[PDB]
Amino acid sequence: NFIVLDKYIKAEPTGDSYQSESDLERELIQDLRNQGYEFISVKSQSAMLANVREQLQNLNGVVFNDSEWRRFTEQYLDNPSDGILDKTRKIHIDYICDFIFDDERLENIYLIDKKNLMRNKVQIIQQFENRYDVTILVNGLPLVQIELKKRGVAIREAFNQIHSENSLFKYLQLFVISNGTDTRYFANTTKRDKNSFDFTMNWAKSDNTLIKDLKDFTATCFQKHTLLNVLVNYSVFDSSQTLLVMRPYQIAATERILWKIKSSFTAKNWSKPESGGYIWHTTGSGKTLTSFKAARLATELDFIDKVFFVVDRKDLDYQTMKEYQRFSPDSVNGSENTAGLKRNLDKDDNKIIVTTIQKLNNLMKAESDLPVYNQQVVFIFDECHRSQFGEAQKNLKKKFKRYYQFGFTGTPIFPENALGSETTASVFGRELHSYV
Amino acid sequence: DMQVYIANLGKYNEGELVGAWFTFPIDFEEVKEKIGLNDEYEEYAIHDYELPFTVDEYTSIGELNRLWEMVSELPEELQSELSALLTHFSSIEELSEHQEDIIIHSDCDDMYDVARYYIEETGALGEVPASLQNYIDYQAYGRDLDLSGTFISTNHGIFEIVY
Amino acid sequence: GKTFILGYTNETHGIYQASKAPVIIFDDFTTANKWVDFDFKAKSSAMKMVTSCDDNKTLLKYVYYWLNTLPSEFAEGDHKRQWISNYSQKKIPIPCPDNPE
Amino acid sequence: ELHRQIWQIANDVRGSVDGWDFKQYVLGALFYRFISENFSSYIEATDDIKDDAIKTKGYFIYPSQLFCNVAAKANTNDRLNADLNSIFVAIESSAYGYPSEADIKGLFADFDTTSNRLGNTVKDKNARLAAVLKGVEGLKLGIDLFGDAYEFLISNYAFTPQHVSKLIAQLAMHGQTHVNKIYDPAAGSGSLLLQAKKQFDNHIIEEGFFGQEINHTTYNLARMNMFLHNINYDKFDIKLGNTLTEPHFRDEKPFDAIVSNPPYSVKWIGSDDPTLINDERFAPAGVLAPKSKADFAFVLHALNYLSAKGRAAIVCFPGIFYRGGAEQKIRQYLVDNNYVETVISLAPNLFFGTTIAVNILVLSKHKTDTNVQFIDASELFKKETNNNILTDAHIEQIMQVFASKEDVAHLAKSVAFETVVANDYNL
Amino acid sequence: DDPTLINDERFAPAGVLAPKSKADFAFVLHALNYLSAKGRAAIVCFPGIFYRGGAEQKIRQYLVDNNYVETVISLAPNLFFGTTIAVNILVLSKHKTDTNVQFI
Amino acid sequence: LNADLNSIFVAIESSAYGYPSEADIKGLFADFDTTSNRLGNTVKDKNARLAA
Repeated sequence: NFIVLDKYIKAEPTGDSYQSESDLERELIQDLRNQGYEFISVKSQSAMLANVREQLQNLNGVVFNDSEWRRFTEQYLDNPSDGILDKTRKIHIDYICDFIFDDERLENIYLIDKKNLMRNKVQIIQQFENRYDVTILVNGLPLVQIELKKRGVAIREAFNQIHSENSLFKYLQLFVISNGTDTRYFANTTKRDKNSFDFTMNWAKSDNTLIKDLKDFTATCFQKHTLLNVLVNYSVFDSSQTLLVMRPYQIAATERILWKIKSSFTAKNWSKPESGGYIWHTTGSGKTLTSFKAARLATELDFIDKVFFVVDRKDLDYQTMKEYQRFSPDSVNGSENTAGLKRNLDKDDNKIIVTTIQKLNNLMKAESDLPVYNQQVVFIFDECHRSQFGEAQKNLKKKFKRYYQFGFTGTPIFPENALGSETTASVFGRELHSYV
Repeated sequence: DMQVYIANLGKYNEGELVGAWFTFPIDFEEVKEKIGLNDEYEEYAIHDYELPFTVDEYTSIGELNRLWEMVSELPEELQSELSALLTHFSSIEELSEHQEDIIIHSDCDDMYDVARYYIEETGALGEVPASLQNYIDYQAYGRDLDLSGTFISTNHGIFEIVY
Repeated sequence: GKTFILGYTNETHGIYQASKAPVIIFDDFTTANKWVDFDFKAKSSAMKMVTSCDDNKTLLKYVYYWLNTLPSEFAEGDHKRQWISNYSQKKIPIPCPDNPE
Repeated sequence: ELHRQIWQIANDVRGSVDGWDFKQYVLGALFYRFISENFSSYIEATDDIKDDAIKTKGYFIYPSQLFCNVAAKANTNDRLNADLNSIFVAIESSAYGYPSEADIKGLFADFDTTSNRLGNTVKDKNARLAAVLKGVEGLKLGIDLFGDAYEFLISNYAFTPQHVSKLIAQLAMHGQTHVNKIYDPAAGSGSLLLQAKKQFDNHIIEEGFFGQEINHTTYNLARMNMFLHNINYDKFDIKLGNTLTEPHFRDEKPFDAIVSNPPYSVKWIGSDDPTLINDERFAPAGVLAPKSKADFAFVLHALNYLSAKGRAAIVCFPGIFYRGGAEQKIRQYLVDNNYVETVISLAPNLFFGTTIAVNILVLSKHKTDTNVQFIDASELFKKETNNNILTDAHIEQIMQVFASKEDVAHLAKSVAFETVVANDYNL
Repeated sequence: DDPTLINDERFAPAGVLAPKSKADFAFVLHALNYLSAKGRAAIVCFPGIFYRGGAEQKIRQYLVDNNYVETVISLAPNLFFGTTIAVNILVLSKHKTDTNVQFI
Repeated sequence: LNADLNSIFVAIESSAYGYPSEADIKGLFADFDTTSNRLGNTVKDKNARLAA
C-alpha cells in the first residue's frame, strides 16, 4: 500500500567492516537480490550500451535492428554535445522519444513506465574503472550512485572531503552518499559547503525519527516501488534548472492524502468530515511545493475532474501562481473574477485551478448549480477550519456534495493564534500527519 | 463591476470575515453597519476586488471613491482598456493629463490599417498615381511609426499615445 | 494638401462649420499647410482647429498671415514630430498694447 | 451561420504559429472528421454514433468497391473524441496508414502525409494535437457546407477569386453537355475545378477532372479539395509532376474543354537538351519557347489535346504581346487557322500578391472566321477591394458580349484577319 | 521591476524605471554601469528621445545631474538600411569641462 | 570528403565531427561547430552534394 510505513523495520549491519569499501557492498547486493534486484557483471562500456537494447526489448516490447539502434543511440540516447542538465530534462520531462521504423510507423519509445512502475526492470552493478562504487541502473540507464566511506569520514565531510569518455555515466541523478554510520542523498547540485549536511537529508521514520544505519536504510528506501516513486513521483525538476527532492515526511503525508482519496473513492463516499482530514505542517513544509505535488498527483490520479486548491488572499494568489509557473507548465489562475472562471471550470488540460476563497464565495452565493456540481471534485483548502468557518463552509455543506475536502494548514486549533474561525475536529475530521 | 471585499483587520487572519462586495460610492458608516466594528477601528482589509486596474492592500476608502470617480470620468471605451493604457502610464491623474492625447482606432485593427489610414484617407502625401497606387510599403511605414509613435494594440481598436 | 475634397452630408455629423473665419493646422508632422476656414467646413481627420479666445483683438487672418511671417521656424515640415509647444507657446510680435482698438 | 463558422476558423484554430505550418494539421483533422462523418453515414445504409468491431471482409470489400476507404471498425473522430486527451500521438499515424493500404483498385492514395511533426517535445505535440482535434471537434457543422470552410481556409492572406473562376467556367461552357470534361494542365488548386462540379451537378459527371501539378503539398491539398465536394471516387484524380517534361495521359484523349492558370514565367531547361524539337506538341510551332516563359508550351500542349468542340480557356500575363518573330510565328500559327478566336483583357489588379492586368485566351478548332475581341478596361467593377468583384450578371454581361460576335463601342469587336496581319499581330 | 532590479545598482539611481516599451533608455543606464571617467563610450538611439516627458525627464535629469552624458551628435536620414530616420549618437564619459554639448 | 558518387555512407553534416566540435581541452567555447558535422539524409545525393 504505502511507501513509508508506520511500523519500522529492523536495523542490522552487513559488516564486513565498512573501512574497506569492498566487502559489505556484496552483502548489500545480496540483500537487494533478496529484495529482488539483479546483479549483472558488465564492467565495461559497450556491452552496457547493449544492455540498453537488452532492456528496451523488454520495456517497449519492440525490436531493433543494428542501424536503427545506432540512430537511436546517436541522435537521442548519447548525443555527445549535451550535458547533465538537458539529460536530467530527458529523465524527468523528455522521457519519451518518437521513432520511425524502416516500416515507417511512428512509435513512442519510452524510458520509464511512469504508469506501471512495476513493469520497469531494474539492475544493480558495482565498481569498475578511482574509487569503489555501487550503481543502481534501471531499465538500462544508470541512476543511483552509492559510495561507502570510513568511520573517519564525518557527515560534514561526506561531501566536503571528496568532491568523457565515458559519457554514458552522465545519466547519474542521485548522489546517495554513505559512510557506515549515516547516509545522505541529494540531487544534481554540487555546491561545496552550502549543500553539506544542512541541505541534504537523512531518512526518517514514519513521523519524525531519523535513520543512521545502512541495512534498515536499504529495507526502507531501496524498495522497488519506493525508489521508483522517489525517482518519478516526488522529483521536482524545476526549470531553474534545478532538481528538487521532497522531504520524507512531505512525501509521507502526501501518501496519506492520496491513499485517503483511494480509500474514499472506492468506498464511493463524499462530503463527510471524517472523509476529510488535515495536516499540521506550519513550517518546514514548502506548503506551496507540497501542495503543488499533491495537486498534480491528484490531477493525474484520474478519479476526479477538478482540483480546487483555494486560499484566502493577501498577495497569496499572485504569489503561489508565481511559485507554480516556476514549476513551469500548467496552472489556471483565478484571475480575474467569476467571469471566465466559469470558462475555467469548462476548461481542462490545465487542470489545477487556484483562486481566492472570496471569488469562490462570489460563485457560491448565487449562480445556481454550475455544471461541475455532481462531479468528483477535490477541494484542497489552505488554512483549514480553524481559519475558515463561514459562508464558504455553510454553503459548501449546503450546495456542494461530491467534494473531497482536504487542506494543508498552518492553522489547526491552537491555544496561541486561534482568532480565525470555528472548530476543525467535527468539520474536517481527524488530523493526519504532522511535523515539529 | 468594480466591487471590493474589504473587512477586517480585527482578527487579522481574516477572522471576523464579513462584508461581501461594495460597489461605488462606498461609505465608512455603510461598511461599518455592514460589519459592526472589531471593538476599535482597524478595517477595510483589502483582500479581493473586481476592478479594471491595480489597487493596494491598505488604500483608504476615500481614495477608492476618488479612483472610481476618475474611472467614471473617463469614456467607457477607455474604461474597458484601462488595463492596457495604464501599462504606459503609472497613475490616473497622470492619465487624466494626456486624456486628450489618445488617438482611437476602431477603424484600424492592425498596424497595416494604421499605415493605410494615415497615408490614404489622411492624405499625408497627396498624389496616389495609378502607377504608384500599390506601391506604398504599409508594412515599413507601420514599422517606422512603431519606432516613433507609442502604440497600443487593444480589443476595441488601436490607441495611439501621441504627445 | 489642398483644402478641398468634395461634398459630404452636413446633416447629423457634428461638423463644426460655423464661425466663418477660423484657421487650422495641417499637418501633423508638417505644420505648414495653412488655410482660413472660409464658409462652412468639416472636421476631416487631421483638422487640428485654431481660433481665438479673445475675438476682439485677433482678426485671425491677421494671425493666418502671422504664421507665415515666420516660415523659417514654423512652416518647415521635416520629420515625424508633433509640435504642440512650438505653435502653442510663444512668440509673436503683436501691436498690443494698442489692444484692441 | 456561414461567416460565423468562418469567424470560428479565423480565430480559434489560428494558433499558435504562422498558418502555413499548422494549415496541414488543421486540414488533416478536418478531412479526417469528414471521412468519419461520411463513413458513419454510409454504414447506416443502426445507431453507430458508437461502432462495433464486427468487420466483415465480404461486406467491407463493398466500400473498397464503392468508397475505397474503410476507415476502421472504431477509429473515427467521433470515436477518437472519447479517447481525445489521452496518450498518444501516433494512433492517427497508424490510422492514416491502414485505410491507405486499400490496393483494390486504383489507389488514389499515399496521401495523408502531413503530421510528422514539429513540435519540440512529445507532451507538447500531444497537447497541440489534442487542442487541434478539439477545436476541429468543437465546431457546428450540421453536412453540406463543409467545403465552404475549406474554401475560406485556402483563401488565407498568403488565389483566383471565385468570380474569375466562374468567368473561366462560363467561357468554358455554352451549348455543351458532351463527355468529356475536363482536363487541366498545371492545375494548382482544384478551386477552379470546383465550379466544374457546380456545372456538373446539373446533368452528370462525364469523365475525371484530370490535372497534373508539380508541388507535392499542393498536389495533396488539391486531391483532398476535389475529394471534399462529394465527388465520386472513380474518375477524379491528378498526376504529380511537370507537364512540360512528362505529360500523361498523352494517349487519353483529345479533350473537349480545358482550363488553366499557369505560373508566372517559371523556367524550363529543355530546348533542346532532349529532342523536344521532334516531339508531337512543339513541332508544328517550329521553334521552342525561351527559358523566360512557359506559357506557349501550355497552349501548344492545350491545342494538342483538343477536339472539334474542344475549347481552351487559358490565362496569361501580357508576355503574350508581340515579343518577336518566334513569338510572331507562334501567334501566326495560331492565326494560321481560327485556332485562337477571342481574347479578353481585364484590368489590374483583381489578383492576390499580384499587380498586372491579365489576359484570357479562348481557343477552338472551330470556324469564326476572324478574331472578335471581347475586351473591356472598365467595367471591370473596381469598387470592392480592389478590382473586385466582377459581380453576378456583370459577368453575364460579358458572356452576352461573348455570345454572338457583337461590336459594341467603348468595348472590343471583330477585326479583319487582313487587318491583324496588316497589323504586326498585336493585342 | 518585478524582480530586485527594482532595487538594483542602476535603476534605483534612475528613480523611475524603464517601461514596457521604451526600455532603450535602460541601456544608457547600463552603459553608465560599465563606465570610467577617462574612457568614453559611444552609443546610438533612434530619435525618440527629446526627454520623453516626466516618465523619462528625471532620467534625462539624472543624465544631467552631472555630465554623465558628455556629448550628443545627430545624423542624417537615411544613412542606414531603410530607416529613413536619423539617430542620436550619445558619447558618455565622466571627463567634464563642464558645459552642455550640442555639437551636432 | 569531396570526390565521387555512390559511396558509404550518408551522414556528414550535423552531429559527429565531435573532436573539433566538443574539443574540451581547452578553451572550448561551446556551440562552436553548430553547422555541419555528421547527418545526413541520403547516400551520395547527400555526400555527392558535398563532393560537387
